[PDB]
Amino acid sequence: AQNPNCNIMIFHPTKEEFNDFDKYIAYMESQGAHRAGLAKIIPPKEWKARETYDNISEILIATPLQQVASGRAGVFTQYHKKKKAMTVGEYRHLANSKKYQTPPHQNFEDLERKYWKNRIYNSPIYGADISGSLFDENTKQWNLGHLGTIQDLLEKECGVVIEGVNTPYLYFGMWKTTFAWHTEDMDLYSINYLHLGEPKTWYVVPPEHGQRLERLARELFPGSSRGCGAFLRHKVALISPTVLKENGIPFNRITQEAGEFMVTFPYGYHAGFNHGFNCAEAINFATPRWIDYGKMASQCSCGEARVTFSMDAFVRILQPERYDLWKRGQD
Ligand SMILES: O=C(O)CNC(=O)C(=O)O
Ligand SMILES: [Mg+2]
Ligand code: NI
Ligand SMILES: [Zn+2]
Repeated sequence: AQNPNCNIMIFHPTKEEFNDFDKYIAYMESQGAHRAGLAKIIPPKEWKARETYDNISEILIATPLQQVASGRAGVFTQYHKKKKAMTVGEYRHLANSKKYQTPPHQNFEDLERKYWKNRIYNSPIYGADISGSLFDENTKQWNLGHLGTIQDLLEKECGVVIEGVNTPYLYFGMWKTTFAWHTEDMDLYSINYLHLGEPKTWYVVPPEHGQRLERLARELFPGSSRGCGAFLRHKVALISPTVLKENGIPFNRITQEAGEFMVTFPYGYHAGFNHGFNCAEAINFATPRWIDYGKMASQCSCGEARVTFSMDAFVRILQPERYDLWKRGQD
């Protein structure tokens, strides 16, 4: 068995190897990458996502989200308070202000210590989930707006034609902006490209150990657990590495820098934070190996998780028993 310790693997494809996206994902899995739940891909040195970022300041962040924490430093939830619209140029200037900027630090480790000590005492503003792309249309390799769609994968593997579309999303971050512990919708893959700015630190639990994280989360968030049988779908709960280690939960960590891709694999729980002003682009995707994970994915039916149009068909075809109840939550 390849990668039996479930370590995060780092790949350096050549420009030739960067042509065929599906084939490269399958290669990484042949080497055991998926067992970690997360992999890093460093693009060949010849590749670029676009020529420059000099002209992005006029993108609108229609609903910036203030991430307000409750709890203790290592075990907390966050709620998202909606703020007034602002441009990316306005948001960048806010990120760089004395109130929001990255503090002085020695290295990524010192920054990580400061994040876990102090996150709860501040409310950073995150421009998340903005439909759009920063890849140039002429970028032919690993262009996250030109991937094969999940609907087409389901049709190729299973023969059924379904409605829905699959487009990328932009994320504008600042110091302390946080992504809570989650797997993807329908336990899909994700791919995330850090276009510019400061790093993003990731934490991940191997897919084979995901249920250990869920059991800890039920213990740590006991009212949320009674409210919903899949409350991590709400994407609000944080648990620190120190708390995971105290409770014996297997995990790994890695920091993504600008110019690098990360892939999350089906049922790979992940969480993390941004170091400073940055912009990432991410999209969900599927492979043949995903189908069985999609059939078994948990679902929020309490109504809180409220998701995309295209998830309807996935539930309807892969999980017809749950359909009915899941759609009562969505309506
Ligand atoms: O970058 C972020 O805030 C969150 N991204 C992801 O969870 C992802 O790419 O799967
Ligand atoms: Mg612009
Ligand atoms: Ni994710
Ligand atoms: Zn729920």
